[PDB]
Amino acid sequence: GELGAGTPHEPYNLPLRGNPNKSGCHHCLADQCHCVFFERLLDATFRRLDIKRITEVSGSRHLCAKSLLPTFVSRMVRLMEITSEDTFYDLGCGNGSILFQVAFLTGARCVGIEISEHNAKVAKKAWEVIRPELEGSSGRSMSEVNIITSDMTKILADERLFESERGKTVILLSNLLFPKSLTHYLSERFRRVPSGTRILCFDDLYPHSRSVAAIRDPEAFRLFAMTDYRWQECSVEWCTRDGPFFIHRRR
Ligand SMILES: Nc1ncnc2c1ncn2[C@@H]1O[C@H](CSCC[C@H](N)C(=O)O)[C@@H](O)[C@H]1O
Ligand SMILES: [Ca+2]
Ligand SMILES: [Zn+2]
Repeated sequence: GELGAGTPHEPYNLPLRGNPNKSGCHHCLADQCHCVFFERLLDATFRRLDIKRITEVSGSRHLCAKSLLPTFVSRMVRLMEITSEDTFYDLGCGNGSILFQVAFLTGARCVGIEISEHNAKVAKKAWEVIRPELEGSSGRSMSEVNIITSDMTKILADERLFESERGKTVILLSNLLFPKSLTHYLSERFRRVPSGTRILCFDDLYPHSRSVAAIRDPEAFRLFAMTDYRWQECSVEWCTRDGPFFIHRRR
């Protein structure tokens, strides 16, 4: 039900419904969803936790931990075709909210990497509270959620990472406020992940809006199928309006 073409000229976009679906959601294509349930459960979890997310750090803009909201995640699970056989990596996982929802909706193994020691601790403690609640509410056992406290560059420096997954790999990179050197580093490293891997980014790893891009970087076009999207209105914490993001699929 997505509008547009997925090109720079006509990115894929999904207007909000005027009226809610059966589950109260204005965002999802499906008539039923879990977005409000996750909205409410996450808020109760973080409210009960004694340790709180550090959303911003004055002086270190790259540490900003504002969230992709549950409505964004429900759409992302569909757009990136996340299955139970996939492994989902949130590079910069913040409070872990994305991991918790992807695990619940897909059954995929979920790995978060976070440089903030405090927010990594928030994420780990929140998973211990929310997992039983998800499991009791749904009657299903949850997949594994592992939180790594590290600069992601130290983890990704291992060329063997991702390789055993045979492309059953989904990577989220919420890098709007990452330093350009980090996004550039990631763009080099992701050229070498296996075929089938799907990568979502906001500051584009492989800029492709200009006609000359395929002449400037033909390798990028040989290695990736590129699709442009607009995030839905009111689907990201830091902005009520829409904006661009990109999914790169390794050919
Ligand atoms: N080099 C690095 N290694 C690991 N995490 C990093 C990092 N540089 C920035 N980050 C983290 O990346 C996060 C981006 S905010 C994204 C939060 C979550 N993934 C969501 O989308 O809702 C921040 O928490 C910040 O601390
Ligand atoms: Ca490789
Ligand atoms: Zn929904």
